[PDB]
Amino acid sequence: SKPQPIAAANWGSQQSLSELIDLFNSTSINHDVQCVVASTFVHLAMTKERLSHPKFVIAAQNAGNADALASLKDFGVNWIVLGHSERRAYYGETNEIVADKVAAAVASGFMVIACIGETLQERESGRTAVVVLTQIAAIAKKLKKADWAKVVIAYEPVWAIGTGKVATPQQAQEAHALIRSWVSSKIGADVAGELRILYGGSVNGKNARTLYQQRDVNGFLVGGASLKPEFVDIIKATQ
Repeated sequence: SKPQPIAAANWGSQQSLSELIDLFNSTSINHDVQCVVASTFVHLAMTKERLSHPKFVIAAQNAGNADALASLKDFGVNWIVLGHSERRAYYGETNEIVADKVAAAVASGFMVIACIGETLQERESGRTAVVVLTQIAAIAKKLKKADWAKVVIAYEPVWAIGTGKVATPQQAQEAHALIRSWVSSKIGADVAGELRILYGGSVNGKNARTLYQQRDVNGFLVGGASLKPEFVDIIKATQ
């Protein structure tokens, strides 16, 4: 069966966010699911002061240095989201760097959402499987078996990010499927079966269910629509 799903909001005005948090807080969630609200640093005091929902957690984005990591810890932040797939694509950030990162946070005890995926160009040239595998491997290279307990994987192809071009459930299932097998084989079928692999890129409340019905999809990583109330529709889709 599927491990516990995750629905992450990947973060406007304080006002607007507050109305969201109000909305969230008021929501009834009748299932085991873990909600997360990733945001820039600056919004941490607030979200943390307002978010009340038992099923929700807060997390930061892209936290690096040993120091950052310490204060987040010392601020009550326990989760992180590393948007590698985008950094790689726009700025040419290496797979080596996100790996030291995961490694480092994992060691500090954070829960880590690592974002991986391919560019339009790789997608076209049939370079997907390679690119992706290569990304997960670099990561793998720095973790001990037990470290996987704190790791979440987010399949987020550059091309579906803020485009409105959402992978089909097929494409999604396929990459999710590909990542899982690599883990299974190279790490363990235990690790694998308990791994959460989330889909990210143009997810919406209209499209979410079908993506979730897919066998290797365990939830979503939500940008845009996580700023609308429709995000709730997406939380509910995780059943």
